[PDB]
Amino acid sequence: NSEVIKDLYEYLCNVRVHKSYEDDSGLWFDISQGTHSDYSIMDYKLGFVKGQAQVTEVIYAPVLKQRSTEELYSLQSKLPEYLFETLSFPLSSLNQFYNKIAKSLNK
Amino acid sequence: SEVIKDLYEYLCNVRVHKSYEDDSGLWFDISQGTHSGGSSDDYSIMDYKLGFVTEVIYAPVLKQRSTEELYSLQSKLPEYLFETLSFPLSSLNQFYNKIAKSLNK
Amino acid sequence: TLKLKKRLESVPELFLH
Amino acid sequence: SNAFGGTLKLKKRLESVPELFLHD
Repeated sequence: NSEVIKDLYEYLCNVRVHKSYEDDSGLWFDISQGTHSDYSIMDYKLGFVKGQAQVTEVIYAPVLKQRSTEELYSLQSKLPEYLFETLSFPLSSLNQFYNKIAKSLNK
Repeated sequence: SEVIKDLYEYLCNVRVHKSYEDDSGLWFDISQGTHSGGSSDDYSIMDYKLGFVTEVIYAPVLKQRSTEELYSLQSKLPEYLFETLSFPLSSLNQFYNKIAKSLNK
Repeated sequence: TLKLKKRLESVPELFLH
Repeated sequence: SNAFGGTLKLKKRLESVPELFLHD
């Protein structure tokens, strides 16, 4: 069931959670996101982590090792530079983030 | 499982509540919502089912929505999204996108 | 806050009929 | 072929270092 559901989410939203896991900092997701532009894909990690005061931060890291040479040149021409950096942002920015990846990959 | 759906909801403002089978086929209960707002901000929700018997069936879920809710939804979404539709599964993301944008009006 | 997760709690039989 | 409705491009993943061999 859960595999079918993940497949439906990909057909619906062009995003896939490859796996989730918890470590000593928080809850992590390995994700691929794509969009037609011919389909451009970005791999990244999202972590839901809490400091001592229990405020949730979303940690973003690009995962370039999943890309081909040409795809890396393509990304460099499409994505704003901060998407090649580790980022933190509140839960309230997650849909802004999703839309930013989707628009950047479509370029 | 549950946390995965939570992630997709945060990211995409959509939720697959349940999947189940019937004589007709395989079905999914779906809700899509307006993107996060403030305390005073509008929040609209569209409910629909997706069915599989490659073609997907889109069946909007409207009967338990108030008169005022349906009027508001019909002011934002195009008229065809209130009818049952059949289209290629490969086009489904286009309808996710259209619904998401429409709900943000 | 996951509004859609809690939506089904406000109308539990929404998809039943 | 890899999903119920056809082929999902995000489900196919590159193996970045398939020939890795950890040794001394």
